Amino acid sequence: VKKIGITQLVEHPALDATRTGFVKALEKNGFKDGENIDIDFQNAQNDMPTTQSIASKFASDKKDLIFAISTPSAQAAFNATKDIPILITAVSDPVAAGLVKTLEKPGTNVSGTSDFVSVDKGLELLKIFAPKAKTIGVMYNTSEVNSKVQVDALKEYASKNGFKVVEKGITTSNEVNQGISSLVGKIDVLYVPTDNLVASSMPIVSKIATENKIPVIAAESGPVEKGALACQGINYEKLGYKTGEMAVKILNGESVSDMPVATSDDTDIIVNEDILKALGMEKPSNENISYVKTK
Ligand SMILES: N[C@@H](Cc1ccc(O)cc1)C(=O)O
Repeated sequence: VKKIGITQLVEHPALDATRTGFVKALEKNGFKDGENIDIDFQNAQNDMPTTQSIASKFASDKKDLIFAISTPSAQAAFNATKDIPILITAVSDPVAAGLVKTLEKPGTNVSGTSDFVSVDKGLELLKIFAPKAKTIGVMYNTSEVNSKVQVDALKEYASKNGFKVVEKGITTSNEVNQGISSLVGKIDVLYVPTDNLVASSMPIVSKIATENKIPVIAAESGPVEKGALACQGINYEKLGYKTGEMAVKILNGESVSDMPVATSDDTDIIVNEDILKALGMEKPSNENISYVKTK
């Protein structure tokens, strides 16, 4: 029986979706929990020390494979073991996180999928929902390398395309209230990168932003379900399913160190119709938009 450890940072929609897809891929390929695999699922509940203790225990348990969901969980798994294969998902920038040498040839015990998406995809939506906006706010966790890379990308785009960026770096969930509140009066739109801290506090961000008539564009649909206005993002269940197919390969003997990291080029526009209505906006004509209601 192959023993798989799954280390997930926290329940937020994107991370949950990757776990769902990964398990379905393994099952479709004949690997079934309680039969020829054992899945030990561990949630850190957003606690950074717990990402490290989960990973430590998976290494001392001698798991056959570790599936790590998010940058923090992956970094912890990599710190814990350089021998057990680690498959990642929902990692924005595996190279910047120190997990792989290159995407095409990791050269380490880590491979999997990246949730990289260009800032351009979300900022395209300004033409639709805030066509006169000139100042973009971004709140993010200064401890997440995934977020730092995306903020740099945002600033590069803004410098190219005539926008101002106002940053609010935080490190704790207790800072969210004053952080979003402080951006009121100073921004035309909020961009939410794939930041685990902010994604976990989206209902708060949404409530204050929407009361202040600030559109919030997120990088992916989880925050939209939790009260952001819109996104043009990837499908995280599919990303997880791809990672499970790569697991099948590793369980069957393929070398993780030569397995290329996979990404998705397929995005979909999803809008929260409740938030749209609260902002006094009309549904645009665009046939490719799908609508969600608040989770
Ligand atoms: N990209 C994040 C995970 C994440 C995904 C979706 C989000 O909305 C937020 C965070 C990481 O590298 O850890």
